[PDB]
Amino acid sequence: DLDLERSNRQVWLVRLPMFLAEKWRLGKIRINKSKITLLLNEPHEYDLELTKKVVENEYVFTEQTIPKKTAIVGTVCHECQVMPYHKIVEQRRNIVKE
Amino acid sequence: DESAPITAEDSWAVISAFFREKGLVSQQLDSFNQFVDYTLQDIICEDSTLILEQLAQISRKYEISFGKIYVT
Amino acid sequence: FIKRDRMRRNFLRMREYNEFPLRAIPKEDLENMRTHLLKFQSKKKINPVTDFHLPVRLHRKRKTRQLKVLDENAKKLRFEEFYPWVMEDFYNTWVGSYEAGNSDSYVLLSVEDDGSFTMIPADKVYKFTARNKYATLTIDEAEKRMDK
Amino acid sequence: TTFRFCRDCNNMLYPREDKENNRLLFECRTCSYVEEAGSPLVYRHELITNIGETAGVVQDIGSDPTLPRSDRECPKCHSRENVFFQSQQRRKDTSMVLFFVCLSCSHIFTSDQKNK
Amino acid sequence: SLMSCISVGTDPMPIITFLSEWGMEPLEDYVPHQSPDATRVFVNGVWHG
Amino acid sequence: DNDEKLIIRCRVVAEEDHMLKKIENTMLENITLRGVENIERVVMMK
Amino acid sequence: KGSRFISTLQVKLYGREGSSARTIKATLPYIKQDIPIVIIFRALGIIPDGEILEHICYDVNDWQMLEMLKPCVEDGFVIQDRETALDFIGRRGTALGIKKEKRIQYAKDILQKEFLPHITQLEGFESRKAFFLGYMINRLLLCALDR
Ligand SMILES: [Zn+2]
Ligand SMILES: [Zn+2]
Repeated sequence: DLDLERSNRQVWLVRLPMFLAEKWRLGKIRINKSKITLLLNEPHEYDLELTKKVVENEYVFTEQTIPKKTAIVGTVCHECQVMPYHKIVEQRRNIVKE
Repeated sequence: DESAPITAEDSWAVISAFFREKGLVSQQLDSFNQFVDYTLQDIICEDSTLILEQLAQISRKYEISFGKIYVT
Repeated sequence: FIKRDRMRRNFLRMREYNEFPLRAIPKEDLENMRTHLLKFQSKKKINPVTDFHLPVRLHRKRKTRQLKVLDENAKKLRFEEFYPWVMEDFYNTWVGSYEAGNSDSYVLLSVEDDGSFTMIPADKVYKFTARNKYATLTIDEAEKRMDK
Repeated sequence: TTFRFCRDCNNMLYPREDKENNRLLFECRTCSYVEEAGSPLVYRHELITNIGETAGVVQDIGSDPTLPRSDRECPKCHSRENVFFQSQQRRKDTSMVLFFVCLSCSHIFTSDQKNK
Repeated sequence: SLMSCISVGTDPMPIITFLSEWGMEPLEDYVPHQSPDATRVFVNGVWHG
Repeated sequence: DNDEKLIIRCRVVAEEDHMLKKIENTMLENITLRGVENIERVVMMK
Repeated sequence: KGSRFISTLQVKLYGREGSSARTIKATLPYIKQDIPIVIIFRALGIIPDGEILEHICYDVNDWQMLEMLKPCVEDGFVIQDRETALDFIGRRGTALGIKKEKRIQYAKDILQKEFLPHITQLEGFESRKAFFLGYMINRLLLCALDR
């Protein structure tokens, strides 16, 4: 009984620098009108690049022969990677068995 | 002065400071040392786990693992 | 002309904008559902599933004492899931495949009615073939023809 | 030679003679898609091949330390700072004619005084 | 030769990791026609992007 | 020979192309224009 | 590190220069006969020929390479589907499977594991191996063009 809820929803995909993404495994976005950034809770601000302006054929879904519980989320609207006290993070990046 | 360019004869001083560090037959010693520190631990770790499957009529397992290796 | 060793004597005698907040959803929703990207190989740019028509479905298609060989939990689970899914109307058919390298870092930003967003971590990523377009399945017969 | 691909089949188009209109088309044997030809040309072998001589020119070529430098001025921007190298096609009969690459306009200009 | 030495080798993982963070595009996103001039990147004969 | 561009054109009396492109090879390789086979690079020497 | 692998891949360009229908077939581990490259790509899961050309040749402008591709494209036209390709590869070699249901999975398993033991043996990286293969094909042709 698969059902498309909307697909109308637009989502953006983020490639996030790895340590923060792993930690996630809240902020506030300021959009500058074609340059945009994130004001974090404390901390850094970040710029996010418009990575791919046109993203089509790419949609997001969820789950709940074996058919299973199925629903659609929405469309990938735009592709984005995050860009980045930034001195400390750069130094940690530089630092990067028995 | 300290920042001046260097003459050719100077270069020998470098080479001395090289062999003081390395020694003539060093690659043998360093390669072997790396093998002793890392390879033994990795070889043992890679395939250590072995399990025996025991059947009864209830089925059963036996298992032996290999840990940190010790050298004398 | 000769080699100078008197360097012991020499060295001794010398020395508008808009600010929209972000939030992590209550994990209960996350607990209910895993989220997976969708990608098509079509080259047909549009491909909205609305265009795909309907009805939509999306579904996946005596020994003595002896030895067992060992394996990992994550790999074993992924391997045990080899029935790939698929979708159709009652016909257009897409067949997906685990990207497997891109799990990596993918953070979802859902645009909601208000400019604020919710963000969910991406589970996996899949790549959907558009399959059986010209609809000739020539199979064993095709291989036999090849044997020409 | 510069053959196209089908739509949604993406496969290469094989030329089809139209006997009805006596004109050339392109068929995709996996589907019904056929479109018109843009040229009577179909196949070109080009036995003797002069292309690939200038191959490998890169935006960063001026940064290559292993390449020699020359003082000859460019015909366009008249910049005497340039890097030169021989024909990239590797074959027995390949001529030794140099290709000078300016470091200003990136232009490629040869050293050959016979044919230009 | 006197000053020649033989490499004892290291682990590729930290390097491979380090690349992506500096903007290496992962192989799977590569579209040859669309990004023609990009230099492709090998590590120990394995091509990561 | 007067033509600054040397041109040669040919035609013939069910998938015709492979047959033609086939004939192209016979033209290049399988036609000995003149001279004795197997011989190459005949050098005049005084 | 480990197992001291001898496994070797070869990519062979058939036919002598000047003779048309020079084609490209590739050997695999445990398979008796060489398998054409388009077939290998179909097994990897890339059906459409245009995509395969894109993987092999990275410059749309060069006609020459694309030209020498067409024989391989023709064989690919003969075998048009992924599953059909996997069945074909499995049938071509290692007859101990004896059962079609297991043999196709077995061919896929070989591609994931034994084919190109570097890169990865993990599942889902087929896309990753695909390009590296095309890269080889590129380099080989790029030799046959005397570049
Ligand atoms: Zn088509
Ligand atoms: Zn110039």
